[PDB]
Amino acid sequence: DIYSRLLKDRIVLLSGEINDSVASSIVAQLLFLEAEDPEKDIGLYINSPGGVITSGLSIYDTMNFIRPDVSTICIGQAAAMGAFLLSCGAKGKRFSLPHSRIMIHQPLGGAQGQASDIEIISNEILRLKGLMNSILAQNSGQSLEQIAKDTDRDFYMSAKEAKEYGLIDKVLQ
Amino acid sequence: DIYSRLLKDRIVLLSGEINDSVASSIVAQLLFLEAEDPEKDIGLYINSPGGVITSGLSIYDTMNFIRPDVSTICIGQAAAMGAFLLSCGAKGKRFSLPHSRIMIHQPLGGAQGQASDIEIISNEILRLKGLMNSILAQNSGQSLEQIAKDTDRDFYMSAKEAKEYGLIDKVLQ
Amino acid sequence: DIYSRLLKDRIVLLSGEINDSVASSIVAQLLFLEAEDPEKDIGLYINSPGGVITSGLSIYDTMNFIRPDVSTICIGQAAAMGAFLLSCGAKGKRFSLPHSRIMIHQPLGGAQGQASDIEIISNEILRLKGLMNSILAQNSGQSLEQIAKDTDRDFYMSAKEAKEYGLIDKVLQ
Amino acid sequence: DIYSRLLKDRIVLLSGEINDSVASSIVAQLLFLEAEDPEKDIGLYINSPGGVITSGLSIYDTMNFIRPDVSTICIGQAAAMGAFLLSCGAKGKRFSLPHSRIMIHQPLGGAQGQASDIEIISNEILRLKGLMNSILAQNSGQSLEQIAKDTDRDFYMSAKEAKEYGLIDKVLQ
Amino acid sequence: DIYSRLLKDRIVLLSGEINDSVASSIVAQLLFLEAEDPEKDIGLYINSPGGVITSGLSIYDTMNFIRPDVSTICIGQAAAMGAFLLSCGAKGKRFSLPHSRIMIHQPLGGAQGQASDIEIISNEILRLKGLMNSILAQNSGQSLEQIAKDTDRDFYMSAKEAKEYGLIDKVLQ
Amino acid sequence: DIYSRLLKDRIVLLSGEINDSVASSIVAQLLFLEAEDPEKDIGLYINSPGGVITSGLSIYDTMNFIRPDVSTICIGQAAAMGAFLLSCGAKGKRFSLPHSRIMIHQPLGGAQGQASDIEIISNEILRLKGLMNSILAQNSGQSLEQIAKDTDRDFYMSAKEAKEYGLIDKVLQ
Amino acid sequence: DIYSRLLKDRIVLLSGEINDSVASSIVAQLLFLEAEDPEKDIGLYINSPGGVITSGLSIYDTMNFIRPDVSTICIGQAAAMGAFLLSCGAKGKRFSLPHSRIMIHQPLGGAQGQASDIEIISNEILRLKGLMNSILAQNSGQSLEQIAKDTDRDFYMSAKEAKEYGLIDKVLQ
Amino acid sequence: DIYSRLLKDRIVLLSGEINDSVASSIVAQLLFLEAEDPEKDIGLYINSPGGVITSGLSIYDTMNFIRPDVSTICIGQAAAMGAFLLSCGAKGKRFSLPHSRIMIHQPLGGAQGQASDIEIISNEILRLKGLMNSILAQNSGQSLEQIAKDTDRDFYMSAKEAKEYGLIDKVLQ
Amino acid sequence: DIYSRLLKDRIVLLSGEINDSVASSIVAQLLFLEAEDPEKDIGLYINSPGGVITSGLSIYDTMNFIRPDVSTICIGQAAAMGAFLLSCGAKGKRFSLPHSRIMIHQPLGGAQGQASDIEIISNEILRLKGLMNSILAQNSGQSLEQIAKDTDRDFYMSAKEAKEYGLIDKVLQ
Amino acid sequence: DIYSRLLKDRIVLLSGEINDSVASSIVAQLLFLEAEDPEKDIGLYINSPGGVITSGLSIYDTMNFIRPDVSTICIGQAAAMGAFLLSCGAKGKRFSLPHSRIMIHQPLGGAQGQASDIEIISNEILRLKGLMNSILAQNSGQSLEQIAKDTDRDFYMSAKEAKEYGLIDKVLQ
Amino acid sequence: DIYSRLLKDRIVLLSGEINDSVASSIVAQLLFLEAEDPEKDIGLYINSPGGVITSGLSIYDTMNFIRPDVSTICIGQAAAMGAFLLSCGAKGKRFSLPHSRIMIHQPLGGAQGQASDIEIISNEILRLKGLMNSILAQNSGQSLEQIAKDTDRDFYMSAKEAKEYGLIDKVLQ
Amino acid sequence: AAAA
Amino acid sequence: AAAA
Amino acid sequence: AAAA
Amino acid sequence: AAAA
Amino acid sequence: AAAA
Amino acid sequence: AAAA
Amino acid sequence: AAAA
Amino acid sequence: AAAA
Amino acid sequence: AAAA
Amino acid sequence: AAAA
Amino acid sequence: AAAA
Repeated sequence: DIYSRLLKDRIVLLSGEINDSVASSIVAQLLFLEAEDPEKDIGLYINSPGGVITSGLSIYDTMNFIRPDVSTICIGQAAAMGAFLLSCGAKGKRFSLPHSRIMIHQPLGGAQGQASDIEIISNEILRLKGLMNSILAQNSGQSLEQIAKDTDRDFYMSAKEAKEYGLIDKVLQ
Repeated sequence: DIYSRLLKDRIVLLSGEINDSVASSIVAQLLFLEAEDPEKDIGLYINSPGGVITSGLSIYDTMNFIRPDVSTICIGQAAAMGAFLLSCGAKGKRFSLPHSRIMIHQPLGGAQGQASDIEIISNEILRLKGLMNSILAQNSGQSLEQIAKDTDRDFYMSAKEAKEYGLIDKVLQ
Repeated sequence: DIYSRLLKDRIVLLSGEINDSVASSIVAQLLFLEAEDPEKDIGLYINSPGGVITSGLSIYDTMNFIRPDVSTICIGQAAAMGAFLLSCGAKGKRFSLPHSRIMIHQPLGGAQGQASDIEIISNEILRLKGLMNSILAQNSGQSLEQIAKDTDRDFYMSAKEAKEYGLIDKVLQ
Repeated sequence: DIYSRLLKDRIVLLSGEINDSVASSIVAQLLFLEAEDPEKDIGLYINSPGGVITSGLSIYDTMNFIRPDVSTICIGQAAAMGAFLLSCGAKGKRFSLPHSRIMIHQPLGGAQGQASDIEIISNEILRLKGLMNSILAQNSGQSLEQIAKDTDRDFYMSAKEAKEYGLIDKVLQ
Repeated sequence: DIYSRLLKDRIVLLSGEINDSVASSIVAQLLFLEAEDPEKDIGLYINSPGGVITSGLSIYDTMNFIRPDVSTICIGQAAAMGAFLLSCGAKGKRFSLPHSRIMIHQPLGGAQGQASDIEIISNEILRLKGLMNSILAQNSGQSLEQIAKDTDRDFYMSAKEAKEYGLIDKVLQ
Repeated sequence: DIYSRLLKDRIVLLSGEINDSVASSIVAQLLFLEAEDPEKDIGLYINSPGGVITSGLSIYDTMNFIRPDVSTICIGQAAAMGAFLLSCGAKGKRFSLPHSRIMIHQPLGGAQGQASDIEIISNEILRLKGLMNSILAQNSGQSLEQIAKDTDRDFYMSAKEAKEYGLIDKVLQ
Repeated sequence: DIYSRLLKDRIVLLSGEINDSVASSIVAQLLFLEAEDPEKDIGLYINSPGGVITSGLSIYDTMNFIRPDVSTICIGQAAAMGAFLLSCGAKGKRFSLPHSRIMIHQPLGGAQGQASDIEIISNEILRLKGLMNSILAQNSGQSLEQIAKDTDRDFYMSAKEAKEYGLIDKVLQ
Repeated sequence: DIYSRLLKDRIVLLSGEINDSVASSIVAQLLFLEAEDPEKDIGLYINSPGGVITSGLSIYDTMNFIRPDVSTICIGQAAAMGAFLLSCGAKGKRFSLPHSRIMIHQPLGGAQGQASDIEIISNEILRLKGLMNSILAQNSGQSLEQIAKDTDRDFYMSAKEAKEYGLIDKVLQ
Repeated sequence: DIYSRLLKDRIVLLSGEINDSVASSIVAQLLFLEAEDPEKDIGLYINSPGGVITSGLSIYDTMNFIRPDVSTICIGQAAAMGAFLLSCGAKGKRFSLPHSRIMIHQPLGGAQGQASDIEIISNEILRLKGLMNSILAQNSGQSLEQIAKDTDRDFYMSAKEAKEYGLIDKVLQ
Repeated sequence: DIYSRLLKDRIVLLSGEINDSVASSIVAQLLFLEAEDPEKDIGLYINSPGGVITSGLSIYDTMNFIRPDVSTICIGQAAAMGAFLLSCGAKGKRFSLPHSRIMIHQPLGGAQGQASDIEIISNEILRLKGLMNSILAQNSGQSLEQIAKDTDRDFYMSAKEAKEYGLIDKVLQ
Repeated sequence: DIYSRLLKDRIVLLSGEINDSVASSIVAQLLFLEAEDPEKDIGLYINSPGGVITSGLSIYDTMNFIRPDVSTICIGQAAAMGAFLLSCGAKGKRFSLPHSRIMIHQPLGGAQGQASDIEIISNEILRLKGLMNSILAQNSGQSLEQIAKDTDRDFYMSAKEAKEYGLIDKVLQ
Repeated sequence: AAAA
Repeated sequence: AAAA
Repeated sequence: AAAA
Repeated sequence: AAAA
Repeated sequence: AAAA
Repeated sequence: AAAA
Repeated sequence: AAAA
Repeated sequence: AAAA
Repeated sequence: AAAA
Repeated sequence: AAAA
Repeated sequence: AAAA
C-alpha cells in the first residue's frame, strides 16, 4: 500500500469530496500519527473540491486536538471546505504548490418541510456560515465583514493570491 | 357538457389539488360569471386536498375582486389551501355538507442553494405563513395567536367543528 | 356518446376506483339531474372496487343534498367505499343484480414523518373508520359493534347476504 | 370555451411558466385583439413564476408594437420574467390584486463546451441581464444601479411594496 | 488497518448513519474491548447524523452492560440518535470538540396498512419517543416535558450550549 | 362512427380483455338497446381472451337483467371469462364462427399480506371458482364435477367441440 | 375523414400488425359494408407484417360470414397472418401490386409455468399450426405436406411467385 | 476479525433480517461451537426485525440439535421471527438488555397463480402460523389461543413486559 | 503486484482519464519514489485521453516539487491534459514511442446558475486556459499566440510532429 | 383557433425548433396562402432557436418558390437556422422588433460508423456549411470570408446590430 | 494466482476487448518481463474482438520497445485491433491454433459537435485508418492497395487463410 | 383482482 | 389519502 | 398468445 | 412553489 | 417466502 | 423502522 | 435557454 | 441530422 | 447536509 | 470542474 | 475514441 507507506513518513492525503466517510479516515490517521509521535509535524496534503461542513469541522477540530503540528499543503486545488482546512493548518506551516487554485464561498444546502422546519434549517445553515467566516477571518487576518463579502459567491484564487489573502503562508516555489 | 350547463346555473367546481392551471381555470370561470351577471350569487363547490399558495391567493382575490357574492360549499374535503378558500367565501354563505372534513395547516415547501438564497426563500415562506394565519384569524373571528397555535401541524375538523371554529357559517343538514 | 344518452334517462354510472376526479364527475351528474328535474328518481349503477374515502363521502353527501331519490344498483361488485355508497342509496331503492359481490372493510392508509404527524394522521384515519362504521350501522340497521367486528378484515358476501345484512333492499331476479 | 369567451371581452390570461409555446399564444391573442379593435384596451392578467427570457421579450415587444394599450393585472404572483411583464404594461394601467406577490431577479442559465463557447454564452446572458435590468429600471423609475443591486438575488415584495417600487401603478384594494 | 490500530488503544469510531450493521460493529467492539481489559476506559468518538432508534438502543444498553466506562467524544456532529448516544456516555466523561454541533429531535418513521395497523405502529413510535425522551431527560437533567418540547422540531446547538443543556460534561476546546 | 352504425342494428362488439372499463361500456350499450326496444334481439360478438371476473359478472347479470334476448357470437376466440359470457347467451342463440377457439379454466389471481388476509382472499377466489363452475355446468348441461375437472387447467376447444360440450348451440357453417 | 371517404367506396385498409384491436376495427368495417350493401364486392387492401392468430381468424371467418365477396389486394407486404388473410380472399379476386412481397411461416409463441401447462400450450399452438397449414393448403392448391415444409422457417416471395404458388390469383402489374 | 474473536468466546451475533444466508451462517457457527466444546454455553445475541420463517426454524432446530445450551440475549430488538428465536433460548437463559423491544405477530407472505395454487399456499402459511403460535405458547407459558389473539396484529412490548409475558427469563438491568 | 514491481524500477504508469483519484495515486507514487531515492530519474509513461485540469496540475506541480527528474514517455496517446503533462517532463527527457499520437486543445467545461455565477465560472475557466497555454508555450518554445491559435480546436499530431512542435525531445524508435 | 384566424390575415407564425413536421406546417401554409392570393404579401413571424438544416431549407426554397413576397419579422429571437430564414425574407421587408436577438453559427451534427462513413457524413456537413455561409453572404452583403469567420462560434447580436450586419432591413419601434 | 504463475513462464494472455485499462496491464507485464530477462522470448496469447486503436498501438509500440521478441499466438479469435497486434508479433513467431478466426477491417468511431470539430475528428480517424493499413501491408507482404480493399468491410478468415495472407507465419497444430 |  |  |  |  |  |  |  |  |  |  |  503506497498510502500506508507515506503515512509512515507522517504524510496524510485528503483527496476528493469531503464527507463523513472521508473525515473518519483523516481523523483516524491524525489520531494514529499522534500516537506514534505527539511532537513530530504532520503533512496534510489537500486536493479537494470541498464537501460537508460538519465533516470538515471534525478534521479541523482533530487537527487542533492532537499535539503535533498539522502542516497543510495544497496541490491541485483547495476549494470551499477544502480551502477552509488549508487555512486551518498550523500557523506558518500552510503551503501550496505554485499552480494550485484556491476558492472560498458560503455554505450550500437544502431545506424541505413545513415553514417552521425550513426556518430552523435556514438559521442553522446561517449559523454554520457565520462560524466558517469567523474562523476563515481569524485564519487570514481579514475582517469578518470582508470574508462575508468575498465568499458571497465563488471566489477563485491562484496560489500567490491566496497567500497574499492570508489563507496560506508560503507558496513552495 | 355537464360542467358547462352547471356553469349556466352559476355553479363552479374546484376539485383536486390547487395549482396555477386549476387556478387560472377557476379565475376564468369567476370572471365569466360576473360578465354574465355581476348581481347573482356564485356557488363555488370545493373538494380539494390543498395546493400552491399563490395559486390559491389568485382565487381568493378574484372572489373579492368581482361583484357577485361567491358562496363556498365544501363537499368531501377542504384541506389546507382548500380550507383557506372555503373560509374566504362571502360571510353567511360559507357552507358544508354534513360529512366533509376541514383541515388547516401551515405552509410546506423547499429551499435549495446558497445559504443566502435559503434565507430569502425561508423569509418569503414565513411571510406567506403569517399572511394566511391572520386572514384565517379574521375569517374565523379568532386571535392570530390561537390560529398560529392551531395550524402548527395538521388540524383536522368535522364539518360541525369547522363551523364551531368559524371557517364556515352553516352545515346543510 | 352513449353515457350522455343514458344520463338523459337519469342513469349515472360509477365504474372503477373512487378518487376526486371520479367523484367530481358523479357529483356533477347528480347536480345536473336535479337541475333537470328535482323530482324524478336517479339511477346510480355501481361497479367499484373502492377508493378514496373523502371522495366517496362527497358523492354520498351530494346524494342526500339534492332533492331526487338516488337509487343504487350494484353490478359486478360494490366493495369497501363502493359498498358504503351502495348502502347510502334512497331507502327501499338500494338494489343489486344477483351475482354481484359486496364487501366491506376498515379504512387503509399511510403516514410518514415525525411521530407527532404520524399520530395526527392515525387519529384522523381512526375518525374516518368510526364515521364510516356508524353510517354503515345506520344504513344497514346493525349495531356499531357488529359493523366494527365485521369490518376488521375483508368481509365478502353475495347480494342475497348483503340484502339480509341490510346494505341493500332487494336483489333483482 | 370559457377562455375564448373571455378573450372576446379583451381579456387574455397568462398563467404558468413562460416559454416559446406560451408566448406565441399570448402574441397571437394580442395580434388578434388589435385586429378586432386597435383602440380598446386589453387586459393581460398575469400569474406566472417566470420563464425563458427571449420568450417574455416577444410578448413585451408585441405589447408595445400593437396600437391598443395593454393593461397588466397581477393575480396570484408575478415572479421574474412574469414581474418584468407586469411592469411593461401601459403607464397607469399596471395593476395587482391585494394579495399577489411580485419578485424580480437576475437571469439563470447554463453553458457547456470549450472555454471559448462558455465565455460567449456568459457574455450573452450578461447581455440579457443588462437588457432586463435596464427595462425594469426605466419602467419603475429606479436607477440602473438600484435594479442591479435588488435583483442580484430573489427580491420578493407584496403588492403595495411593488407599487412603492414603481413596478405597478395601483393595487385594486 | 488504521482502525484496528486505534481499537488496540481502546478507541471506537462511530461515524455515519446508525443502523443494525453499524450498531452490530460498535457492540462487537465494546464487547471485545472489555474482554480485553474490563477495567480500562473506552473512547467512543461520535460523528453521526442519527439513525434507527432500536439500533442506537443496542449500543446504549451495551455501553452500560459492560463493566468499563465508555467515554463519548463528539467530533463533527452528534445529531438525534447520535446526540442520544453521546449523552449516554459515562457521567463526567462526555466530551465534544469546540466546533461540533449537537442536535436532538423527536422520532421519525412511517406506517402503511389498515387503520388498525397504523394506530398500532403509531403507538409504538410514540412509545419509542417517550422512551428516548426519558433517557435524554435522565442524562441531561432536563424534565421529560421539556425534552418533548425541545425536540418537537430539530433543535441544534453548539458544543458549549450542549454542555449548558446537559448533553455533555465539558468541551475540550 | 362505425361502431355506432352497428349498434343501430343492435350489434355489440366485445373485443379484448374484460375489465371494469370494458364492462361499463358493454353494460352501457346493453341498457341502451333495451331502452330503444326491449323486444328486439341483441347480437353480442365476442373476441376476448378473458379478464376480471366481477367485470364479467356485471356483463352477464346485465344480459339477463334486460328483456331482449342477447345472442352471443364467438369470432376469433372466447377464452376463460370470454367463454363464460358466450355460454351465458340466450339458449338456442349461442353461436360461433367455424374457426373460433373456445377455452375454459379456473380463476387465476394473487394475494398478499398477513396469513389472515391471504386466507380470506383465497376463500373468496374459491367462492368465485365454485360460482363459475356451477354456472358453466348449468349453461352447458355438464355436471359440476365434470366442469371442475375440465377447467383445472386450460381447456382448449374448436367451435364444433364447444358445441358438442354445451357451451354454444350452433356453428355458422 | 380520408379513410372514411374510401370506406364509402367499399375500400377497407388493413395496415400494420394484427391484434384484437385491429381485428375488431376490420370486422366492424366488413359488417358495416354488408349492412350497406350485401351484394357489391369489398376491397380489402393488406399491408401487414402479421399478428395474433385468433385475431386474424376473426377477420377470416367474417369475410366468409357476410354475403359480399371480399377481394384482397396486397400492397407493400402481406407477411404471415397477413399472407394468410390475403390468400383467404374470394377465389379469383386475390390480387397484389407488382412489388409487394408475400411471406408465410409457422406460428410463434411462448409458454410459462408448470410442465403440465407448457404441454397444454404447446399442443394448442401446434393445433393452430396444423389448422393454418391445411387452410393455407386449401387456398393455394398445395398439399398439406408442401405447406408444412415451406413454412418451417420464413419463406419470402415476390408477387409473381406468390401467384404461381397459388396464394393470389393475379398481379395488377 | 472482530467476530471471529467474539466467536472464540463462544459468542454469536444474529444482526438484521433473517434469511437463508444469515441462517446458514448462524447454523454453521453453532455446529462449530459444539464441535469446539459440547459442554460450554453459547451466547446468541439477537438484534433482528425478523425474516423468512423456514430460515428461522432452521436456526431453532439447530439450537436444539446440538448439545450445548444456547442462551439468547436481546439487544436492540427481537421482532417476529427474531422474538421467536429469542424465546427458543435455553431454560432460564433467555435474557434481554433493559431497553430492548420485543414484538410478535402472525406470518406475512404472498400467493399467485391458479385458485388451486393460492389455496395450497394459503394453507401452508396457516400451517406455519399455527406451528409458530404453538411453539410461542410452549416457550412462554401462555395458552395457544392467547398467542393467536395477541399476534393477530403487531404486538410490541418492552423488555420487562416480555419477561412477564414469558418470552424471556430475566432482564439484565 | 505487477505495478509494485515496476515501481521498484522507478516506473510509473498514468493510464486513462485524469481525475483526483488517479492524480492522488500518481502524486503518492512520485512522493514515494522521492523518499526511496531523490537522485535517480523516474519514468512516467503516459497513455491518457486527458482529464480534470486541477487534477493534472497537482501531478505537474508534484513533478517539479520532488528532487528527481521525471522523464515522460508517451505510449498510445497523450491528449490534452495528458499531452500537457508530457510536455512538462524533465527537459531533454520527454519521449514518445513512434506511433503514439499527441493532441492539445483548450479547456472544456460547464457552468449553470445565475448570470453572476456563470460569469465567475467563465472567468476561472478562461484563467485556466491562459495558464496552460502559457506553460505550453514555455515548454514547447512556441509563442503564446501560436499555442492559443493551435489549441482553439483539437490539434492532433504524430510523435515526430510533437517533437517538431517542441512538446517532446525524442521519439524512441 | 387563434392561429387559424391570423392565417386569414396572411400571418404565418414560426415558433419553436425547426424540424420536418414544423417545416411541412410552414410550407403548407405558404402554399395555401399563395392559393388564396399569389399577389398579396405574407408575414412570417419568426421566434425560433434554430433546427434541422434541410428542414429549414425547405421553408426557404418554398419562400422563393411562391410568387407572393414573404416578409420576415423576428420576435423574441431568430437563432442560427432561425436567423437564416429571417435573412431570406424578401428584400426591404426583413424586419425585427426592438428587443429581439439574432444569432448565427456554423452547423452542428453527428457521425457514427466506419471511417468511410464518417468521412462521407463530414463532407456532407461541410457542404451544408458552405451552402449556408454563401447564401448568408448574399442575403447580407458580407463577404463569404467574413460570414465564415463570424459563424465559427455563436455570433449573437441585437436588432440594431442585425440591421447593420445586413440580416434585416429595418427594426420597427 | 493462475495468471501470475503462467506469467512466470513469460506467458501473457490478452483476452477480451482492448482498451486503456487492458492495455496498461499488457504493457506492464511486457515491461516487467523484459526487466526479468531482456533476452527470453515472450508468449502473447490473443483472444480479442478488437478495441480502442491507441490502446492497441501502445501495446504494439511496447512490443517493439523492449528487447525480447514478443511471440504472438491467436486462440479463439483475433479481430480488428486484435488481428493488428497478432501480425505485429516478432517475424517468424506469429502463430495461431487450428480453429482460431482472424478478421480485419477499417476503424470504427463517432463524432459530434460543430462541423469544424467533426472534420478534425474525421481526418484523425482517416489518419489512423491509413496508419493501420500501412503497418498491416508491411506485416503481411500485401500491398497497401490489397489491405485497403480487403479491410473496407469485415474480412473474416481461418488460421490457414491468415497464413496464406501473411498475417501469421504458422498454425501451431 | 381475481381473473379468469 | 385514506381509502376503503 | 400464438402469432404469425 | 410553497404549498398549503 | 412466508415471513414473520 | 423508527429513526431519529 | 436563459431564463428569469 | 445536420442542424443549425 | 449543509456543504461548502 | 474544467477539463482538458 | 476510434476503435478497430
